[PDB]
Amino acid sequence: QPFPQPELPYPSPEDFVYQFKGMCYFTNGTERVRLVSRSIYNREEIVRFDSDVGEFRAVTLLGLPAAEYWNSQKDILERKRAAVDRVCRHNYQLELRTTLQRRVEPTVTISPSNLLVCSVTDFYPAQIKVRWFRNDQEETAGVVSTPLIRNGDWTFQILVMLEMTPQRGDVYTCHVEHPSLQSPITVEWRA
Amino acid sequence: QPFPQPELPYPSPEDFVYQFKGMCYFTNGTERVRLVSRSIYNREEIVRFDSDVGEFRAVTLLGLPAAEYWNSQKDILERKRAAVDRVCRHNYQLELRTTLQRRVEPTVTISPSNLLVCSVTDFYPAQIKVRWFRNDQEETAGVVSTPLIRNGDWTFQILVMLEMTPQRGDVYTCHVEHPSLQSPITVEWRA
Amino acid sequence: IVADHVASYGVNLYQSYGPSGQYTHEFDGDEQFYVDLGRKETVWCLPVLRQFRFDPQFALTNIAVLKHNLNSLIKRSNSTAATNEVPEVTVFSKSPVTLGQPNILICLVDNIFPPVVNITWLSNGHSVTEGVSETSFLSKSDHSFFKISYLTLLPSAEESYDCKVEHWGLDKPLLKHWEPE
Amino acid sequence: IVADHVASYGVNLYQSYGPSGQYTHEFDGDEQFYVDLGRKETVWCLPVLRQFRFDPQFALTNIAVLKHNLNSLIKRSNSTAATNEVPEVTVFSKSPVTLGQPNILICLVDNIFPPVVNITWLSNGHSVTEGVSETSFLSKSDHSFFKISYLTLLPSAEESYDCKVEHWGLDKPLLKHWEPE
Ligand SMILES: *[C@@H]1O[C@H](CO)[C@@H](O)[C@H](O)[C@H]1NC(C)=O
Repeated sequence: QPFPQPELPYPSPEDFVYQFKGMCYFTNGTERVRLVSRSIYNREEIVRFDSDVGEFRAVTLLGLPAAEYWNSQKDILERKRAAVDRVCRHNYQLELRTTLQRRVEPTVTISPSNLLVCSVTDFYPAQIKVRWFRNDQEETAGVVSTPLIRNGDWTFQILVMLEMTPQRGDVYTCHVEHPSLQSPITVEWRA
Repeated sequence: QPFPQPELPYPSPEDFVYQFKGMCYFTNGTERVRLVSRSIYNREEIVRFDSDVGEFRAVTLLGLPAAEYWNSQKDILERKRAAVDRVCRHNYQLELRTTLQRRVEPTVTISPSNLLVCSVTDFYPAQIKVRWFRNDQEETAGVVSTPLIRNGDWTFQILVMLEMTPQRGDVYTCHVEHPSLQSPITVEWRA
Repeated sequence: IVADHVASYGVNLYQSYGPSGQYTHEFDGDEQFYVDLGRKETVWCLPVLRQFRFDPQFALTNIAVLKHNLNSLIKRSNSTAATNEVPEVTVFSKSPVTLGQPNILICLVDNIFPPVVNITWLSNGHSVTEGVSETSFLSKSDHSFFKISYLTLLPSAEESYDCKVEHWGLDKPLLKHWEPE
Repeated sequence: IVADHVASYGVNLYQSYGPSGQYTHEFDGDEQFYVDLGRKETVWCLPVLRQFRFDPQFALTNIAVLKHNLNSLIKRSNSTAATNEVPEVTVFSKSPVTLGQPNILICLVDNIFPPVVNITWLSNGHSVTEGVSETSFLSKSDHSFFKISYLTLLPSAEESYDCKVEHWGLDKPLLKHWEPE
């Protein structure tokens, strides 16, 4: 007797590709750092070095000859095992001085589209919190937000829409919190 | 001075689709249960009910009229909030008697291909651990394993290959651990 | 979302092409049952589950709701049609190949969208009918589908097979070959 | 893989078609710089990063290793060529649209494989030359790519635009329309 959920009614050229990715994963600053170098044929990862395992491992049969040769050279292995510090942790020190220092305050604009669009644009980093208010009560049921949008120029944007029915004296507020802001930005809209 | 990682040298009809998914997520038995019902237009989820949030929320603008209309019906909201027990937890009791009891012991086979293939086939559930041994030392550098393979008939399989050079008196062992097994399965291979 | 177990109670599908619908329940990525909408009957995939009853009328009524909702969204979206994706096909045997031992060839068709596909088997250039079966369309978290077809066989040195996949995302039918080796 | 930050030091790409190569570094999904392989110079995407030096010879030497490895894998894989995927195109403005205020149209081309694409802009149905720029190929965890093209514009009631995408996964060039409204 499984109980199910109901739905409710609505109101050519040939190409051969090779990739190598020297990736670093950071959690809690440099406390937890993981290095994963990936060798990829077309879209198939064939061999990788994961600093958590400490040796080359073939991901598919295509990568096995590479993994054996590289693992046979202990000089190569020792330099790969040190790369989590020599590359990842070393480069993170540069990021702390640059990319992780980058603070671009968002521009907050409200424009009608019974639908209010609060545009939160040109901000960095990604962490953001946007809320809608009708007077003193937060609006959530009639709110739809886009996902975080990556512009590709080291800025993000996000659009938060609110369906509303204006009354006399109604004040709608878009509330934005961002790490670059000393205090949250609030923008009001009146009919 | 960012330090990079080096790579090492190698040795027509038109179709409109609608989906509704009444999903249940279980952690630690039924202690932590989360219900997410998803309404999808083509491949874009437009509205969902997440029991962690407790109300209908539009994921895209297309879902906003549905989310508002459904949220306006407090009777529907009451029964939706109860669905974690009426649907998810209720059905989990059925799974405890059936799917969660299913134990199919794996079949372990070794066959040469200088490449040894240990096939671990027709097992359930998914949890599995396979190891290779040449004589009594574990082999890892020359090992390549496929991902877990879903057969679709409620069994899994996994193939673990080992590169080797056969010699008399050498014994290769494939070691398999599975929740259905009281003791690990060991299969030997000799040239 | 991270969980020890994930279930769909259930996967509901309706599309304008046909039109056609599908109702299934899934637990940990495997099909528990489907409802034959035409014959109005629940078909259990797992034998231990046959001890249960599931009213096939629930699937029919739910799919009717999906049909109504689809018509509204077709208009509201200004007739935004589905995009044909390129399916990924893999053929492999259920068990290691031993000549003379009954086996099953498995044709996995992944990244299916929209869920309309033809999966057939060829043996020495001829279509095979006996010993062929397939799953329903199985859901994916990115809302595409995958589907698995099976061909029972007795592996021999002179028999080779092909899984033939026709999909709107492929200009020509895709053939993935398999040999007993 | 879950992490507070993810970086690629770096993304190395080489493909037979052309032949062509690419070297970039990425931090949290954005391009830090690319190396112009032809001119042998590092082109920083972020002004604050210009305080650093990166030897462009590393990219040339690395890509040369990729070229050697690619030739070996082409033979060993039995000339297994790349599969053309269907790219997903989305057009949106960088800032809210205000008539008469200079803005930037952004064309996101996702699910690119292989990394060979033509992204061009149309204004009132004719090709645009001035004000067009684009990122490099940006990596994805499934080893496809995405690429972003930019068009500067002055939003007005009498100009409408299209992002035109040419890819082998598309039988016809894909046009995604955008209007100021
Ligand atoms: C890109 O444009 C060039 C010249 O217009 C053309 O030769 C080439 O085939 C195009 N590439 C694709 C992938 O369409």
